Amino acid sequence: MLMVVPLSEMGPGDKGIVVNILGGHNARQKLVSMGLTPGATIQVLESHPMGPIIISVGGVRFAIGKGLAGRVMVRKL
Amino acid sequence: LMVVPLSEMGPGDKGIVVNILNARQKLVSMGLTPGATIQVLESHPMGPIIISVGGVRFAIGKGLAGRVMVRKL
Amino acid sequence: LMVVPLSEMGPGDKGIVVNILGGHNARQKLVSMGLTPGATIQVLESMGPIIISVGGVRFAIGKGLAGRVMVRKL
Amino acid sequence: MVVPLSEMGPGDKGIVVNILGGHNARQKLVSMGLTPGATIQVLESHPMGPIIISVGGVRFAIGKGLAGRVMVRKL
Amino acid sequence: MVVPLSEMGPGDKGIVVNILGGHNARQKLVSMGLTPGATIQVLESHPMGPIIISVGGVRFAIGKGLAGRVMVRKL
Amino acid sequence: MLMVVPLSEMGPGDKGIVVNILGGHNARQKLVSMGLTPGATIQVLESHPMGPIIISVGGVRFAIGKGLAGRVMVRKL
Amino acid sequence: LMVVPLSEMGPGDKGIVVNILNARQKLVSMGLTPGATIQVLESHPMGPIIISVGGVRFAIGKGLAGRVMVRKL
Amino acid sequence: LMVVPLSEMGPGDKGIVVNILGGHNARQKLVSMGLTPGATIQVLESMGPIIISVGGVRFAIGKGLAGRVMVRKL
Repeated sequence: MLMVVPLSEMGPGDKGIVVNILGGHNARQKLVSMGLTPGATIQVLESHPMGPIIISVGGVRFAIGKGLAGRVMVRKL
Repeated sequence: LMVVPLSEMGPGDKGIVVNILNARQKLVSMGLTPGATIQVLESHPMGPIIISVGGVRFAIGKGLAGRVMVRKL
Repeated sequence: LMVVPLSEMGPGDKGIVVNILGGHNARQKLVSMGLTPGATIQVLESMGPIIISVGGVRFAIGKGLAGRVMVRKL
Repeated sequence: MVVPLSEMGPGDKGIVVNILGGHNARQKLVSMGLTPGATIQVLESHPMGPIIISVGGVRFAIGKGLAGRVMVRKL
Repeated sequence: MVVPLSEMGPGDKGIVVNILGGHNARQKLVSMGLTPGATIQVLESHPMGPIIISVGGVRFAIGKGLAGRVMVRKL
Repeated sequence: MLMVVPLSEMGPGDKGIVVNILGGHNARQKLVSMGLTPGATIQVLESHPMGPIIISVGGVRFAIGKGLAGRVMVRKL
Repeated sequence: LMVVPLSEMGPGDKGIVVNILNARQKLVSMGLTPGATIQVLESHPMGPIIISVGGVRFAIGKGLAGRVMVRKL
Repeated sequence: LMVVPLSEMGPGDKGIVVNILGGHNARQKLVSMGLTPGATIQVLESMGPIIISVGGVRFAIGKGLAGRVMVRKL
């Protein structure tokens, strides 16, 4: 079982590779500015019920909302 | 209620500023301080985000907006 | 436990903005210092203006304009 | 007669007597000549800003928030 | 077949494999999607720059110097 | 004897108040951006033959060339 | 020869970059690194300063230029 | 004690740019990495590009383009 899950479902300590961004144009532009494009590696640093999620991409930290994070499909490493 | 960065909110969305993650004065002077009520009027994905705080309209860059954590109503 | 105008608050007093008096021009002037309903404000000092801190940022405000800010003291 | 620069109107003149804020604020303000002892005249000011000022004969636009960091003795 | 992004021509595609520089450089570059594993296509590039690139379908203009910090495996 | 001298002639440790900027328009605009306008206080922090001079104005440090510094007339404190 | 900040040099002036007093990459990529020869073509008091380094023309902001120490020839 | 193209320099080598070969386009390409006559350059490492440091800033340069930079080794 390969684990392919939305970034919104990943928890502190998880790492993975982005495989797909859901939602075309506006979504891609909102996400690419946090380095979230296919092939980038993400580590989840912190998360709560209610968001936000704190991630690290290429050594840079970002906060992302659970909603937008649902559009990022990640294969866990 | 979800907490999201201001840059991710849509037009029409309202929220309460929770916290800011140097541009501090700049942010405070657009009303963006913990407890304030904001409404997003326009987001470009893109940027700037156009918001209203306390009935006053401001345009904020997407980079800066990404550091404002907002409790979405 | 009172709501008072910011103009009446003393050094060290902390409170929550609950009401801005006096129209769009007043609101436009005050939001430059973070003063909108819900914001937390501390008076640091009061012949001169009041020195306040909002969101960790220090500003000077005249007693005239500060009289338009209703604040619930904490 | 000490006022925040942000509340000075068109035509008002004064001397800067105090700057609030850290190094960051002082650096921004000194780029517009705003340091203790400098003379400032407000040229145009509306609710929303920017304020148009003149310092040492040079014109600058200052935002209303940043102007709220500057205390001036009115002349 | 590893090249600096700054030397890639119009039409060249590749995968970012390394970013040079400190936190500052990484932050600027991640704002344009440039992180290890990302796919980049150069759209226009002249001596002087900026280079026009596309990452994840989004277009960006990158300066020639900053592009010299990005190593890409050409495809 | 009141000491009124160009900033170019002042040495590390000197403090004074700017009294006059020589040269009208272009000079004033170049200098006001370092806080050098009449009434500002300057401290000289470092100087050499050949420049530059390092000053502090309102707690902010600037380097100025000896040539431009010749246009700043200062009353020593 | 005098050492002056680049922002203070006039059109026609040439110099050698001595040293820089974060924008480091930005500066290096306009050729502004110790030992380079620069010519000032235009200064606005004002800004930007227009320079030539190694035969290539750049415009640099007055703030940034004020941190480049140049040995004036 | 030689002048060599940057393309021939090894890890740790330091030198002074003395000549750029190949016209305005070459010069325009190289100045983006600080490479103009007089600049000091260090080679950090050489299937891939050369990694250099100029003015404390790290860049990658292809051996093709690096062949146009004449450098007096220190």
